[PDB]
Amino acid sequence: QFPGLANKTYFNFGGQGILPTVALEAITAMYGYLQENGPFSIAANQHIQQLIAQLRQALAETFNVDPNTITITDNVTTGCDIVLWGLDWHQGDEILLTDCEHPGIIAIVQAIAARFGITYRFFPVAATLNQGDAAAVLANHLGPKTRLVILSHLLWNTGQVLPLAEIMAVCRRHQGNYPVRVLVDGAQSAGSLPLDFSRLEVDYYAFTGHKWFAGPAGVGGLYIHGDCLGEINPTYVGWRSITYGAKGEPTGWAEGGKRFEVATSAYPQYAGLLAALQLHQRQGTAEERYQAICQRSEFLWRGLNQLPHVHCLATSAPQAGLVSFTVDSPLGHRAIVQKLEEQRIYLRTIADPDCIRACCHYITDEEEINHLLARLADFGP
Amino acid sequence: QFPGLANKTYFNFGGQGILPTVALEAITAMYGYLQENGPFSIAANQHIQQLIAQLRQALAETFNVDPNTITITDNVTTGCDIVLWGLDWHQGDEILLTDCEHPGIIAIVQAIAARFGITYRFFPVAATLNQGDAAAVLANHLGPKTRLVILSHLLWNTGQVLPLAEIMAVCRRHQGNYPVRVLVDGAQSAGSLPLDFSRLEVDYYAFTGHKWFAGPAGVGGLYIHGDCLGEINPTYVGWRSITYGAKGEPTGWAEGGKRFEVATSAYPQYAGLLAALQLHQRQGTAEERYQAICQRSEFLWRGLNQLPHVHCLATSAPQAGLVSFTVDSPLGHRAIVQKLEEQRIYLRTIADPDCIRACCHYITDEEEINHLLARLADFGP
Ligand SMILES: *Cc1c(COP(=O)(O)O)cnc(C)c1O
Ligand SMILES: *Cc1c(COP(=O)(O)O)cnc(C)c1O
Ligand SMILES: [K+]
Ligand SMILES: [K+]
Repeated sequence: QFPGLANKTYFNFGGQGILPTVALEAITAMYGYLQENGPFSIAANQHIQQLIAQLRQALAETFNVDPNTITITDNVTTGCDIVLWGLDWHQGDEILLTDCEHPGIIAIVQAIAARFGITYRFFPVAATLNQGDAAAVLANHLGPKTRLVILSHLLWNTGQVLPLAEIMAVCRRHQGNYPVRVLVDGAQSAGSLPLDFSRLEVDYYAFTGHKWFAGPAGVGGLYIHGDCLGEINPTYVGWRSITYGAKGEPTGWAEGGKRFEVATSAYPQYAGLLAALQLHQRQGTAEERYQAICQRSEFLWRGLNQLPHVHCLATSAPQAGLVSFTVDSPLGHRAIVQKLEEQRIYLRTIADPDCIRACCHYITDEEEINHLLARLADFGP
Repeated sequence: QFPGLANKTYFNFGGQGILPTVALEAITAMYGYLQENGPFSIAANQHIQQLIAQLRQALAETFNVDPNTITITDNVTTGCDIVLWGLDWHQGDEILLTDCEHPGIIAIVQAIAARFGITYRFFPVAATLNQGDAAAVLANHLGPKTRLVILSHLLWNTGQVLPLAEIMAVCRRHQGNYPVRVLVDGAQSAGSLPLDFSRLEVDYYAFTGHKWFAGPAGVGGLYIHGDCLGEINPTYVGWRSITYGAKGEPTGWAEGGKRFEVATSAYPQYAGLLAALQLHQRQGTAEERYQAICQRSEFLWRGLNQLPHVHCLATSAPQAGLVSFTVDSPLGHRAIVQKLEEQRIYLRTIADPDCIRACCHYITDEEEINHLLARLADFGP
């Protein structure tokens, strides 16, 4: 089902997932349906709306929530933009971010700091990979003017799974000027960690379909708890954001998460993500998949611990699919990732901390891991 | 080149254009390249950057401007959102829009009005299709606090091509608290009218690739004149919006239009738009295609004038590919458009004014028009 795995040794699922055949087929089929019936017509427009509804519903079931809490976007970042720009920011309001957030999210925060006179600071979580408590660290920085905390559930650089429940509790418990809310960047967590927003209390959770869920680049989504929807004012809007009157005039916002959806999107892509989501559900529960992922990452991590010139950032087994490490070599990590790609082995260079990252998915096998280990063994001081 | 045309009588290019074979081949080829070489890898990441540059350059050439003035988006609306959310609004600032604008664009204006305390007022252009002067109407509405004027170069409802150069002169001649700027919604104009932004002076021009350009749904763009770039602050941003520091940290805004590009997008669809753009240039110059479009629209317009129960809104030949008309019948335009679709004849119901719209492209032929005419003859009072 994942053709792309053959003839390469892929560990970059956290960059982009390998697109399954069923997903490509659905994308191709959707273009065919539009050619045959439209592309712009009563039949085609209806089919597109039915497809959007099917995808919204599939995402809702994925996280065990009502479809009205799901917004379809193009990527992780957009979800973050929706939440951040939607909040009614007042000068001096404060935003706390872990020191392991994505450059693009930081950039939104900076744009918002400059726009509403808000402030932001980082709390050190990187250092808690092997010790400490990121929740305790957060508390330590929580203030009276803190309004929003931004954190990645699974860190893209170190592979740490942040203690989300305790960080939420720490946040509820807090008594300040604002009820502290938490925007979660789920780029790495969604599709790898089992996520249930019924059993797990979340405020905002942005994710994408193109990484661990293995859908095509260009389709992602955003979860907003019903109790937080009101606080989020639509910002980028368009014809998909509203309801219409008798003369075709705007008459209010569309139902639930639809108000944050803009206008024409690559619909066939939606069918691709739908197919990819349905495939993963065909392969055991989220929990069984997560355990499969950890068994692969621990096997790789254990393998790396045995190589004399490789040093894993994690001193205990990885809590998810991300395994970061450094290599003792004059070459530098970029040259090593490049040479590895020369041999059709795909890993990623991490900018901070300066290291290399490997992603193991439930479709990764030991043979691919042993291959990586054999070629990594070639580097040294 | 446009397989979708056979076996239907399509007049809905203004809704979505028929996708040419070369575009579907480029889309498919891009998924294949990602499968073979990535999808996330040095080779794949470079191939995508090269693709984005090629598309940005082809758009730049289409409008005869420098690539730095072009932002790639997913649709017309996003271009309007970028400009509107980026201007430094102050309470009391006023926006004028024609009474023929898209409901989605009015929705952004109301959100801005609500967020920055600006005000908006409509000016009547719909009634200027056959008489009067849209620029003069705008002159009679310009005020002391007028900062921006929003208008569609080609009206999606009546098919009128507004006198843009004259409107620009009017705005530039006006003396008030602000240099009056103009945001053009080019959803119908781009890809049908020949547009040269070095000959035609323009401030902000939003467009999409999925209508007259015949690209796939999900890719569009925005033009911003070099002297206005400084006035548009980035709003929705992400990793594609910035320049980077030695440690992977954000250090500024990316060059030119890139500052308004966010994050992961439907890259194979970009190759699709690129191939469609190239196909049109191979058919003839923008001017030749425009003349062919008008030849078709006038032939259609003429035929409709001969039918006793059909009444074209335009009393002189259409200035572009859009031909709107009403039908004297107890059925109602929506029911008529549905009956036509049942016969695989594709038109669009217009909410205001209450009419039907047909779109003729350079690929439309006489047999299709005559067949449409044949079927409309059946409706009567
Ligand atoms: C991939 C990634 C993003 C960016 O994702 P897009 O889908 O391109 O927005 C954001 N954050 C983290 C932590 C990532 O790993
Ligand atoms: C079609 C259309 C739009 C909407 O285009 P999207 O690409 O879906 O944003 C906006 N304005 C006019 C005048 C249109 O005809
Ligand atoms: K080791
Ligand atoms: K007539």
